[PDB]
Amino acid sequence: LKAQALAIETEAELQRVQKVRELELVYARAQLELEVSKAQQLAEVEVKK
Amino acid sequence: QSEAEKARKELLELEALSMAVESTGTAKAEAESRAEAARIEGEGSVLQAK
Repeated sequence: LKAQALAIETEAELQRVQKVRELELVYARAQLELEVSKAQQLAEVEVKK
Repeated sequence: QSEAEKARKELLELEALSMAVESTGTAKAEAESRAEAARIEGEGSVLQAK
């Protein structure tokens, strides 16, 4: 019986961890293209000047 | 005293059956109680964890 409860709370926990980290990965790569957007666009004003 | 000893062997082997009861019955009782309480906790934990 102790193994049944360990399966129930393992299923619950991994449903959450999966659903969290997958959504956080979307935000993580949106910060990236915005970071790359800055570095390359301030590198234009540096070169042209 | 040889006569009050052939019978006293009989009194002794009946006390060995009797002392079996007082001991196996006492230990059987205190252990089956703990097994039942832990089963209630175990079936509840599955629901509680659900």
